[PDB]
Order: sequence, then structure tokens, then C-alpha cells
Amino acid sequence: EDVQALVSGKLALRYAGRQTEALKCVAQASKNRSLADFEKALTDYRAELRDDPIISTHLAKLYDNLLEQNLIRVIEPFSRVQIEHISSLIKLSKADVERKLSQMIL
Amino acid sequence: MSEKKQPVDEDNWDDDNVEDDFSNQLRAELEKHGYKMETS
Amino acid sequence: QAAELFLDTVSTFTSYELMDYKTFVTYTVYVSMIALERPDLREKVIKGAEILEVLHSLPAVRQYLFSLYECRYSVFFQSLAVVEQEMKKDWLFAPHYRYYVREMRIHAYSQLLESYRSLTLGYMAEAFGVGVEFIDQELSRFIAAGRLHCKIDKVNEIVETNRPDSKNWQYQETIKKGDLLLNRVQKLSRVINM
Amino acid sequence: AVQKVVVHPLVLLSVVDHFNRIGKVGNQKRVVGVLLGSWQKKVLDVSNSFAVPFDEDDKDDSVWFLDHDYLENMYGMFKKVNARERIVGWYHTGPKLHKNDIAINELMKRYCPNSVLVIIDVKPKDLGLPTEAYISVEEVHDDGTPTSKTFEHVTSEIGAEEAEEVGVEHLLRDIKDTTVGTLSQRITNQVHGLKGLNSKLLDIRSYLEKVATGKLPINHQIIYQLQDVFNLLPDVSLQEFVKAFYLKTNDQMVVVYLASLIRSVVALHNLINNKIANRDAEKKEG
Amino acid sequence: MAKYYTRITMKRMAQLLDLSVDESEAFLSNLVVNKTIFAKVDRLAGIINFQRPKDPNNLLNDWSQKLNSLMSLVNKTTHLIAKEEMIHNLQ
Repeated sequence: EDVQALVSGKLALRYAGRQTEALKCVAQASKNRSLADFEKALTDYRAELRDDPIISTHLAKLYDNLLEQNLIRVIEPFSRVQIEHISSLIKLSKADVERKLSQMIL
Repeated sequence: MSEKKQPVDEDNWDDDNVEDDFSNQLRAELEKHGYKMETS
Repeated sequence: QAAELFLDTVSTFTSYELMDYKTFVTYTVYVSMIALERPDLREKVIKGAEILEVLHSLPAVRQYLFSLYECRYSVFFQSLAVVEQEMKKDWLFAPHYRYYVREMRIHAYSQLLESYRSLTLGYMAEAFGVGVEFIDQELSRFIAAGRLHCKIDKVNEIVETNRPDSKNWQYQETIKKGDLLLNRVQKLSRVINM
Repeated sequence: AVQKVVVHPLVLLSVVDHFNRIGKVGNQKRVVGVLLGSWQKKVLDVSNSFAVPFDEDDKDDSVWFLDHDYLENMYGMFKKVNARERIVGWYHTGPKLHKNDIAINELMKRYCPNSVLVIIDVKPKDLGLPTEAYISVEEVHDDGTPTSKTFEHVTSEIGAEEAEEVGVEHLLRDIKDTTVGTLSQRITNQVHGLKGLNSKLLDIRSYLEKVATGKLPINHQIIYQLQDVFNLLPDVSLQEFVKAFYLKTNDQMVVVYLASLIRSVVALHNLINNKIANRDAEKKEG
Repeated sequence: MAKYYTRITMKRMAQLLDLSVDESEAFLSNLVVNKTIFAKVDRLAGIINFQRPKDPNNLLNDWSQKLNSLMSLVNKTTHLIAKEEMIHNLQ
């Protein structure tokens, strides 16, 4: 929300372009804790995200944090449940989500 | 003062009886070495 | 308090009188494994740049820490045995060198059962150390002590877990401290007035 | 309309001595007077009052006599000494409300549209308050009358002002509370509550006895309220209630435990101090 | 249905909404994660719970409120009793 508010500054809006909207869409995807949205944003603007020499270094950590947030929000709304349903909703395998849940419990 | 009662006859960290219960011989050898010998 | 006060790795260790820096780092990691828990062991002792730089020159201690942190319980026991052998003959650790060990072992036991609910003792044989009878005896003698809250069934060899409330544990300590203080104050009261 | 009424001891003393001085002359049963006071928000305050010639016959409850000119000129005369006061209502010292009260209230509603009736008992025998406050209202029901005049009760209490407080404190030399603490917090609150509850239940017993044998004017609102009362009693045999009760009691006792420990420590310290300070006094005499 | 029920099966919930069970849980999940209603669904037995856990303080607080209402209404009854009695045994 801070970057979304800050990009609208007068000096900021003086420097408009397409890289700024790429960062805006990445921030919007990360705000509501959606993995698919961030993946779509990465694929749509691949010429700017995985092209600079430094952003790709931090992409992995950003992905890990986003996966944590997505798992938290998708597992929040109920209680005792299966693992097949949650893996289908998160669109992952069965072993990886189990390892991740064990690590979060630890 | 006194009677002498003739006609009858932290200094240690913390005092708990668990410490003295041990009768084995060091986990390194008595247990880990003893059952880590390839009996299996 | 020892592990708390040993946060001077970056605030200088110019007191070379008592010991050298490498021994200081080994002592601080040894006490940090006792005092503090996972959310701080991951924040202060595993992320420190200087402590990691020093530890890079000591393969044994780095292995002994990573084995516990990376959940490789099988290799943990060799390092634990070597460390306790080292500190048995070491100064200012000998008179209670056993007690330290008696924590780490049971600590590891409490670090595995808290995720699952019905893990069998068969899995622990190849995942924690060979010998089903040894694990059974250790688990029983640690259950009997009142800590490591769980339960074991031997007819089918199944371990179950339970979650006692944090009010029972917070009550016997009050009652025992009260008992000790009452004994002391009664002794004080009747020392005076003949 | 009205939420609370506050009564000063001055009007009580005035009621008492008016009753004494007018009942000494002859065997009258009820006396009437008019009150003065003030308003603020929904709270009413009563300050002082004066009497008025009143006559009533025991032969019939439809004949009675008051004086208009007396009231008018006496109010005008008290106006010249303090203009803050104003007519608020009237009082009668009857042990219980009579039939004529509605007629008198209608008569002197002219001087105050919100007149409030106050009953003062001159020879109380219990611990309850001597004052009762009523206000007129129109009630409506199914059949019989579109509206009927009826009294409704309003909460009353005894207040005090600084000068009045020092006066009554000087007058009450003999009687004063023994201790302030758990004593005044227990007896003045709990036992009196049991007394009042038992008295109320006895009164409702009496009314219920009057029905289904005697007169029998079966009234339905009382029955509805009785059903509501008997339906609202909680159940104390439920398991969850017992568990919560035990949890709270166990939580509460630890604090008393701690306080007792601290008191014991302080007592030991005081004993040590006194003994040490006093053992060093015998040798000074030589 | 959350105001009047206290615990409900999932099939009836889907039936009353004229839509399938998966869309039912999808439509309730976003609502509950947006902090607009409280609901806890266990989908191993198809149960939905609409009531919060009860703290020890709240039970005694409700008990005390009930006691206060009892005392107030018992106080209210007697004055009307006396007023009713006033007009039948005056003479």
C-alpha cells in the first residue's frame, strides 16, 4: 500500500512509464496474497522483471514470502480438513505442501 | 545454655534427586556405543 | 543468564586473559543451544556474520549445530557424545556435565513429536537411533518424570500426543515456591525470641 | 420525564414538627403541605416546604377542603427572600395513599404541570427509606376507558448539602459506625438485602393469599409478571457453570494468599525493629 | 441463517442457496476471511458451526445480568400490587 500510494506523487507521476506499472502490478499481486497473480505479472512483463541483474536475485525470496502468505490465507477459513483439497487449491504437489506445513508448525 | 544431649550417643548448583539416580556409564559408551554396535 | 550475557561477540572480546576467542565462540554456542528456542536460534546464532565466520573454521561445532537445526537426528547423537566427552574433562563444566546432556536428548524428543499426533515408535528406530527397547525405556523414564507430555501404548506400539493447559504447570511452581518461602520465614521467626 | 428525586433532611424535620404541632391539637390522621425545589436534566431536588390548612372528613372520601389564597400569598412571600426556589409538588404524611390523592393532584397541577407526590412516614419501624415518590400518568388498555389516571413510582433518595451535612453530623453524636472496611461492606449490604427480599416475598405472599379464597378480583398483569419472575430463575446444576465458577474462585484465592504472605513478612520486620531498638535502652540508666 | 441457526449440515446449506456445495464453501470462505461473519466449517463430517467458544467470564456476566433483572422486576411488581389493593379494601 505504501508503494501504491507513493507512485502517485507529482514528482513520481512526472516519470511515468511501463516499468513503474510492472512494479505496481507486482505490489498489487503481493497485497492480496495471490501466487497466481504474481506469476501472471512475472510472465506478462518478463522483459523487465527477470531482465535486470539484481531483481532476479531477490525474486526467489519474494516468492517464498508470497507462498507463506498464500498458504496462511487459504488455510485460515476453516478447521480440520484434508490435504488433497488444500493442495488442489494451492496448485502444488502433496509432499511439498506437507513439508511446508510442518516447517510452519515448527 | 545448651544441654549437649549426652544420653543419646548454591553449594551444589541445585539439589534434585534425578542427578544421583543415574547408574549407567556415560551415554557416549554405555548406551550409544553399546546399542550402536551393529546388532541390527 | 550465561547465554544472555554472551552477546559480546561483536561488542569486543579484549579479555584475552581468561581465554581465546575461539573458545568463547564454542562456549556461547553451547549455552545458546540450552537457553533459547527456535525463533531466536534462527535469528541470533544462525544469522550472525561474525559467529558464522568463526564457526567456518570449526567443522565439528558447525556440524553439531546444523544437525539439530536441519532435523538430522541420526547424526546428532555422535556429536552429542563427542561434546559431552569433551566437557566431562573440561573445567567449570565437569560437576554437572551430565545434566546438560540430560536436557539435549529429551529436548530433541520434544522437538519431533510436536508436529505429528500418532507417530509409531518403529519409525523412531531408524529416524532417531537404532533400538526399539532403548527408545521405549527412555520414553517411559521421561514420561514418569512429568515432562515431555505424551503417552505410549505397548500392545500395538503407538505413541499419542496431548496438549495440557498452561495453567497446571504455572501452579505447582507457585505452590512449591510458597512452601520454600514459608519454611524459611518460619525458621527466621523462631530463630529470634529464643 | 423524571428519573430520580433527592430529598434533604430539612424537609423531613419540617414534616415531623408540622405533624407534631398540628396533631397535638386534635386527632387528625393526614396532613398536607407543598414542596419547593429545583430541576436539572432529569434529576429533581427538594429543598424546603411549608404547611397549608387542610381538612378531610372520614364519613366520605369525596369531601375535602384546601385553601388557595393561603398557598398563593405564602409562595409570594417566600419569593421575596429566595427567587431560586419554585413549586414542584406536594406531600402528605399518610401511611398509605388514599383515594382523594388524584383529586388534589388535579387541583394543584395548575401551579406545576409536572407535580410530584411524596409520601413521608412519620413513625418508621424498619430500615427502609421513609419517602416514596409518585407521578401521574394516563394508562390505556383494552376496554373500560380510553385513558385512566394512574400513579407511577419514581426512584427517591436522601441527599445532603455541606451545611446540612455538618448540622446533621453535629446532631448525631451518640450513633456512629464502628469500623469502615469489611464490616460496613458486609452487614450494611448483604444482611439488609436478605431482610428486604424476605419482606417483599412476604407481601406478595399476602396478596396471593387474598386471592382464590377471599375477594377474588382476578387481575392479569400481576399474573403475567409472576410468570416472568418464575421463568427467569437460573439453573446452577449445569456442568459448564460449575466449571467456570470453580475456575474463577481458584483464580481469585491466590491473591489473598500473596497478601497474607506479605503481611506476615511486614509483621516480622516490625517485631525485629522494635526488639533491636528497645534492647538498647536498659544500659543507659546504669 | 447465521442469525437463527447454531450448527448446520452442508447439504442443506447448499440446498437453501440453489447452488452446489463447492460454490457454497467458496462463497462463504471469502466472506469469513474478509471479517464480516463468523463460521467454522469441518468438511470431514460436513458440519458448520456458527457459535463462538465461551469464556469463563461471559457465563458469570450473563448470570449476574439475569440476577439484576430478577431483582428489578420483583421490585416493580409490589408497587402495582399495592396500587391494585388500594381501591378494593378502602372501606
